[PDB]
Amino acid sequence: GSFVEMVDNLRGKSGQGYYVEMTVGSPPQTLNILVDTGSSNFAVGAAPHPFLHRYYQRQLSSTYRDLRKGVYVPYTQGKWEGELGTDLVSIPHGPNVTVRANIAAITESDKFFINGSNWEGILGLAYAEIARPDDSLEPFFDSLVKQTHVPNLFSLQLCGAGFPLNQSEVLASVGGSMIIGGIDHSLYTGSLWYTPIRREWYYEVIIVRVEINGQDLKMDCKEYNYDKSIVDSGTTNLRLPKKVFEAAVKSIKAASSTEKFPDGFWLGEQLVCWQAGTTPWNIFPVISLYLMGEVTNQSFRITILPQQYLRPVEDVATSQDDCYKFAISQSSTGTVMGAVIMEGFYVVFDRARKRIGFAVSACHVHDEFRTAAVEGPFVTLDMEDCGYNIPQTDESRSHHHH
Ligand SMILES: CN1C(=O)[C@]2(CC(C)(C)Cc3ccc(-c4cncnc4)cc32)N=C1N
Ligand code: NI
Repeated sequence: GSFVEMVDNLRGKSGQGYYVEMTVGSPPQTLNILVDTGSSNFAVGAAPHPFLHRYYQRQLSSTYRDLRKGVYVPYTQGKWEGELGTDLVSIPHGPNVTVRANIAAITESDKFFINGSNWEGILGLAYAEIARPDDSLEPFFDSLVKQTHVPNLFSLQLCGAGFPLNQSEVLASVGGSMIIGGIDHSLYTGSLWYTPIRREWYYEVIIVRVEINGQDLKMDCKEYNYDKSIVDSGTTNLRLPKKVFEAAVKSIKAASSTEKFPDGFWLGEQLVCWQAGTTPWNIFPVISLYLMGEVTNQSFRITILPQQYLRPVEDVATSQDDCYKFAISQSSTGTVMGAVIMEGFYVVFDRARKRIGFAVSACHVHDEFRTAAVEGPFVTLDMEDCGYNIPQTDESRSHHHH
């Protein structure tokens, strides 16, 4: 349970994703690649772009092979598109292996790259079912496991930022670890608790209960997972279904009522500040998500602090103060346990055993009174089915799966 070479191999800027160094081609071309458990394509910038100072140059690689097939990926925010191919890929601060993987060479995009994020591509770590153009395009991790002796598991320790912040001109730097093929015991303390992967597409899980400062939200538990709940390193926020979001905001507002913030703050569109070092952490409640256990009728809870859901943003004009963005937001596509959740925990994506593990992170931000926690078991007599069944569209139904 030691993977020293892979420790601290993640970097990034607060709110702009965590990236790992990868190489593509022969000889190896280094790129910084966003670690994304909410998508399934390995897609890299492969043409000039205003926000890229470098890109994958297919012509420089002796081992590049064109698949003679394009790929077009629209999404809520924007789109990326390009040409499919294969090449040799390695992770310099990962396993000592080289694999031939599918690579989508991005030739055109809109609102994909982020000015100053310092990453040039995305490593989709989710399953084939959500790959583009379709599930026949083998994802990177599938190729890694098939071609090498790497165990079918990876783990993420995402370490967030905190005041005092170093710089007033740039965003806060973040760090973390992606351990490929194993669990590094130095990255967590206490017990490691597992929740089943409900279905292998996203890393989908089931939330059975939600508490805000130990107060149950008392909703039909299907509401917590409407229309899914997923663990996504490629989302910054904790994102909650509309009804759940509204209930949570009401509870957090009530707990923090000594302070009256503008509506903009609760919408994530405005910062609130306190004089350096005086942030009243204790007026903001803890949030507990109970996840279905491996055993029927069991659950465990992960508990996060305001140090996780209030994101530090240093303002140029207000550099004397500690300022924060509310990082819980409304979803219409289910619960997303993003960086806000993941920064509290060491998270084990145990694909081999179709389960996700959580343990208290050795790097999580906390104070002397409260800590992020992972606690269980909680037993429920005749526990209900909290899973939602997404209505089946005709187009989805028409798909053949040979
Ligand atoms: C929710 N989600 C996305 O919208 C997506 C979809 C994708 C098509 C891969 C394009 C993309 C680009 C940047 C970020 C990003 C991530 N973190 C910070 N800033 C931007 C996230 C994503 N991947 C995920 N998981
Ligand atoms: Ni058929």
